[PDB]
Amino acid sequence: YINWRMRVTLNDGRQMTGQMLAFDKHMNLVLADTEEFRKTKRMQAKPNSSTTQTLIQEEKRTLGLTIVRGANIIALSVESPPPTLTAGPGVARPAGRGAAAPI
Amino acid sequence: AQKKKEWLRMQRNRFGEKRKGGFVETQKADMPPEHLRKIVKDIGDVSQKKYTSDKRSYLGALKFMPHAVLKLLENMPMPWEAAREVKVLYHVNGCLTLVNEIPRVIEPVFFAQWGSMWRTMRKEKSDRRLFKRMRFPPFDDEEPPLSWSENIEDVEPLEPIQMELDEDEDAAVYEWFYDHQPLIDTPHVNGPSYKRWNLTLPQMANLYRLSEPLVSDVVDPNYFYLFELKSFLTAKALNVAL
Amino acid sequence: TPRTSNLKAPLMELSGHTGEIFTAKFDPTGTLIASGSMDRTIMLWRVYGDCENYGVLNGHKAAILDLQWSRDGDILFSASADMHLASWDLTTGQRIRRYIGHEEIINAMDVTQRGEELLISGSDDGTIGIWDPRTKNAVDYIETDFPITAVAVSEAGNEIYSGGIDNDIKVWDIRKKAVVHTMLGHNDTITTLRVSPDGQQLLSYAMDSTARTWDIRPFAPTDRHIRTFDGAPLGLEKNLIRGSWSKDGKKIAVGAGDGTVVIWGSDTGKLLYKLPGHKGTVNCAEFAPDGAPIILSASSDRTMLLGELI
Amino acid sequence: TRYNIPTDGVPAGNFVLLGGVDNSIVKTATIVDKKFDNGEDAYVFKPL
Amino acid sequence: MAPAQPELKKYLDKRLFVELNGSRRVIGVLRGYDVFLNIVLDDAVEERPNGEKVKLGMVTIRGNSVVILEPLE
Amino acid sequence: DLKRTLSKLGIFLKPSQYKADPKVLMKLVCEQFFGPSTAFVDMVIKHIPSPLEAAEKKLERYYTGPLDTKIAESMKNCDQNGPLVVHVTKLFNTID
Amino acid sequence: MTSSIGIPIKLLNEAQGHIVTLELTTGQTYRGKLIEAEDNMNVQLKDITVTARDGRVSHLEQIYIRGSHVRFFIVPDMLRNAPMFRSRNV
Amino acid sequence: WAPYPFDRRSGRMVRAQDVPLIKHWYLEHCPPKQPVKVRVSYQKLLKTYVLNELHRKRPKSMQKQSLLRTLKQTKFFQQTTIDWVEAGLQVCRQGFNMLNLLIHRKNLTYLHLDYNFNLKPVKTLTTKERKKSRFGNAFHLMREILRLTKLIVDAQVQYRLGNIDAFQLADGIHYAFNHVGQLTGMYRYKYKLMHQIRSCKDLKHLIYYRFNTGPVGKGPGCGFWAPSWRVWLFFMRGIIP
Amino acid sequence: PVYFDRGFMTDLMNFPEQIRNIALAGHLHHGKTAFMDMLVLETHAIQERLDKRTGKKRDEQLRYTDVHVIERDRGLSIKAAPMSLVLSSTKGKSHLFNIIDTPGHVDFVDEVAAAFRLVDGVCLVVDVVEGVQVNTEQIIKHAV
RNA sequence: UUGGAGUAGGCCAGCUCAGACCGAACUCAUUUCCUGCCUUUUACCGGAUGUGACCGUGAGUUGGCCUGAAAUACUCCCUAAUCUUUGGAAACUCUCUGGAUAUCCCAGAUU
Repeated sequence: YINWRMRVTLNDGRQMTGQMLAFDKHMNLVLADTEEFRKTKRMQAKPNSSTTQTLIQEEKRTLGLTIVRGANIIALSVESPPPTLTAGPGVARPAGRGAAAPI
Repeated sequence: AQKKKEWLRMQRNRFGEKRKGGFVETQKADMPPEHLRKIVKDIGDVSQKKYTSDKRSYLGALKFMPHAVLKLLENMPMPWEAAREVKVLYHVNGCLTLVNEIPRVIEPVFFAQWGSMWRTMRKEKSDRRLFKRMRFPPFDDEEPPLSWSENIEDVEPLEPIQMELDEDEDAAVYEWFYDHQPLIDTPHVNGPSYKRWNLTLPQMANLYRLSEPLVSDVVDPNYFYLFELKSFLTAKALNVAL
Repeated sequence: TPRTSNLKAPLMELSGHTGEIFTAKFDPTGTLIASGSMDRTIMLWRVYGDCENYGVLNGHKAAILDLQWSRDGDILFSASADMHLASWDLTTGQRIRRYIGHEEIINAMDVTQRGEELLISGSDDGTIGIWDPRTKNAVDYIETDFPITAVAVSEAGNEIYSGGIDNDIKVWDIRKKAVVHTMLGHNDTITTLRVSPDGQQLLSYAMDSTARTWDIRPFAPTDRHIRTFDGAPLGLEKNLIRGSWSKDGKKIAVGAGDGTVVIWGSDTGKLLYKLPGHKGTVNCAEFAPDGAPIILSASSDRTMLLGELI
Repeated sequence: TRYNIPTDGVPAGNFVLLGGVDNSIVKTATIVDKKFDNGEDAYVFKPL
Repeated sequence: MAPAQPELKKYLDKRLFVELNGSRRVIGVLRGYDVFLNIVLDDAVEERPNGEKVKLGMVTIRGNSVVILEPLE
Repeated sequence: DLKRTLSKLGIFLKPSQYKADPKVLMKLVCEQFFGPSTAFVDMVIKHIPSPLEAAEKKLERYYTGPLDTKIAESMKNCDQNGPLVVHVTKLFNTID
Repeated sequence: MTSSIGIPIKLLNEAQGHIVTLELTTGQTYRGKLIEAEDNMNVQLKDITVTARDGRVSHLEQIYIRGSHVRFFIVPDMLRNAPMFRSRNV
Repeated sequence: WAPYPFDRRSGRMVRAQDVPLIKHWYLEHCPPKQPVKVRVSYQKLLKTYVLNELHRKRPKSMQKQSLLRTLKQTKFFQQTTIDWVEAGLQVCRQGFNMLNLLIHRKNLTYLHLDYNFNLKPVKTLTTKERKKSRFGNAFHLMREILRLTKLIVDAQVQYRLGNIDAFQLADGIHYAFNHVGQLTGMYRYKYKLMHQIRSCKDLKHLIYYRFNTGPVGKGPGCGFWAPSWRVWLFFMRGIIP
Repeated sequence: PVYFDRGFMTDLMNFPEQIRNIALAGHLHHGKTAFMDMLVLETHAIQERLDKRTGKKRDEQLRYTDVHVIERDRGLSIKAAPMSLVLSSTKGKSHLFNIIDTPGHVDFVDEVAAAFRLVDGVCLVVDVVEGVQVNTEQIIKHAV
């Protein structure tokens, strides 16, 4: 299941998307090109509307190559998959189709 | 139903995996030795008129006789063999008999066998009183050639030159030392084609001990200082001699 | 009007097989050529340019009698008289895998061009095997009582066009594993069933030297037989002649046993061409799928003639 | 030794092989930039 | 097999501050340790968030109880 | 017997390799017993200084300029972003 | 049998001497040059610039952290192409 | 610490002639207290080794079909397994009948070719008979090669008949291979052959001076015939084309 | 083809604290190039080409850093030959080693002297049977 | 350990590659020269320089033969007692900060 672009969910609710490079026996996962996205719920109150809208703002920070312990790892989901003809003895010669044949 | 039978038969007789070429093909086999024996006996010296069709070919096989001489003398029996059998490729007129073999040996085994020959011949020459050398040529000129069947076919041969191997000291090679192709039916060679060998440490030690009169006692390569090939080539290029 | 195409010569003779060619197919973009022949070999050529034999595929233990291309043209599909199917990779020239489960000689096969990927093999034990091109085991197989020499997949992907030595085209359904209906009318052993590119006509040449075009459409009379073209007599050998359609569905090209490939007009039944050029029987006569006037005729002269239709 | 790996840059404190420069070295040499950033002088290492 | 012992031989008999769970601080001198990070220290002074230092003397902290450590010398 | 003994220690070889010549079998056995040259790497790391810890000594011994200049600090700390200085001593002839 | 350590533990062990950022489970992340490592991920750092999620930025020297409280670790990019990642096919 | 191949425990088989049993005798320094003839034999053998090494070639053989394997593919050649002595007797009779048919086809029946391969006129020849009969170097070189082959085969046959013992057989084989110039006129039709003759004498010197040492006396008895046999095999290799 | 990555090796040039520059030095035929062959055969994938050798060249020592024709024919090193390698410590951490093989003959020892200007450490290879000889004394005296 | 991929040993024959060392061994012919011996030519002498043939070799692949094995077993590639998995968990409130700002609510932090 290595080298597949996946997103893993941490125990603190933070998501990490990237290419899974290696995994161990205790599920300690080392992944490269990691982007940590946190979906924090914020109650933004408009100046004209009295109802405050609860929006899940996603803050994304690029970390790079990160190794995470398996005790704080919760779950992961795959996002995207991964991203000798020898020459024979044949020859080609122009030719002609020969004499016309009766029906 | 006749259509199904004839279609299946046609399809098999055209696309079966035994007829890739149109005919059932086999591997060329070995005739009895008595076939060649009868042919050579029948043609004799080519003096009957029956074999007038066989004369042009026979005289034309003169061209390949040198090559037969090479193969015959190459596959000669060694002194420890009373007799040897060889595969021959023979012409069906009896014109040519080419020995179809390569005298392929294990180098430690061959080297030790010939070293034991050196020992045995020296001991016998020290033990014999008067050594009668054989006459050359062995047979008088006007004698007809010896037929195999009447003269040699059933005759028990004499004892070959072999050394009295000690049963206890030479127990590694005792049972196979003087066989024709030693260890051919063992897990010590790849098979009957006899092309790779492996020998255990006791066997290699025993073969090293038996080859003492021949094997080299030089261990240090520094023994060959200024007496190696590059030194001889340098001395040749310089018109000097070591 | 000397020459109107992209080939560097109006005729090219592709040679290099040491045995009789039985099939030859085009890449569905009209760019690559695959020919399987009785010397157990699939030779892979370019059609545009200097036309080098860029590849040879070995690995069948007996005569090769069919091959289709994939959707893109990256995986080849070879049926062979070693009772086997095989899927081949053209990125490396190696073999992906072999499909096993037939007991006698395999004559036909078909890949579903669009729909879901299935290989459809007619084999002389009396079987029509439906295979998935990822597992070597047969997904299913339909039992008949006669050898099958012809097979085509429907446009809807569930009807099977079998043709046996029992002299009639049978349309089966995969789900019920039973024959839907038989277009009878032929007198001799069926060889090729190729659906029309639009999908309403079926070409069928049999050993009686007559090539008939039939209906495919669900609304049709009792006799679905459109036309019986004649003019391509079959020779001495009882080969499995493989005809084809043009891209526009207007021209019918079938090889013949005199070395001549015969093209009729599918609309009316007029002999458009009677192109000579071969010594033995012509086994596989095909059009260019791109729509160019390129025709290919692979014959058991160990040769292929790649020519033009001006 | 058996071969050479061509690269666009060899950093400080390492071993380097330079080609196109040999015309002036006779026993030992010190290779520096054309002009320093502060316009300072240049000094040589001790002879071997 | 048996887990590897922590690399704290240079930290022996030195002033160290250990932060433990409950946001507690312990300032002391290292006296010994074990494979399971059971640290025994002498002249320990415990500090809560109020900043009050209470002397305890010889104290022991388990491996799970120990969170962070830092040498004071 | 060799298979039994080396499996008793925990060294495993393919059965074709157990029948090799004594010198090559010896090389394979010692290679799988001792392993790679990590001990030499450890010895060099522990007992031989890095360029950062030896460049000051190199400047003190074999450099004829003053040590208070910025070029001296650049040579001493082995910075990449400093100006170029290379001490060339050896000359190797090319392939031709 | 022979005990096989994880590839991620090997990448942590090979990261010694380069600056890495370790964030514990307490919300505090310290970035500094790692000076040691262990099989139980108990790492000691020397530069240790610490930032706590309550907003506390500080600097400390020679701080040792056990592997239990350590949540995430980020190492240098060069070790992304390390010799460990090559699939050995003997 | 044994020399090759005694420090190995696995290997490939070599041909029997491709084992030089005494090459290290002259590849090493000569022992002290030698006769001058033995020393110059050592030097001559070393010269042959050096000149073989200097003219080592790289012919790039790929266009070579075997004679025996191509002959096996026909209907006119079959295969069997027979005794070596039977094959030698057959080869000698075949070559004799071939030369006899050639002589009789040219209507030269006044020349008798006897069974030891000597061509002698049965009567006094005229000038035209002598002119028509003079044979060539191909006939005569083949006839003397056949004569040496006959000598070797009759040595083996005399062993197989009980007339000589095995030590006598090995001694006779060594004698025949060391006395080709005396027992044949084979040098008459190819004089470069004398090189081979010289080589055999050189080997004999070495062999004798290590054989007749100690209680071993003089005269016949030396059956160490392998190196001379090798020399004549390599001659036949070159003389075949 | 080697068993490390050249991009990884170039990136480990970028960290000059984990780099060691050493010179292998010692007497004639005491095993400097044999040591370097050990390192090379650990890193480079050239066992496949060496296992195809036959004849007397099957017994030839590789001698990767003997490349002058003098060195191949005389059988001794005459030029200080440099290499760069990636070698792994017991902790699994890879290090870039810039090593110099020096000649051991008592005449080419100036090459040794040249290498002793360039390196930070001296790995002195000494035979256990012959022990310390005159060039070992000269190299030890200089490096001390 | 698993999935899928597979398939025995010996011998025989074809084809392609290999000279660096195919060969731990070793012959012959020959072009252009130099030299020896020679009345002439063949046959020779012995160094250079190339160029051919022969006796053999290895690896890959393809077809067949022999004997077994019989959908077998084997092989291939790959990964509940202190620090990662048998949870000090769960639950809610208080206080503080921000948005709203009269409150409810929510985020974050703490008990």
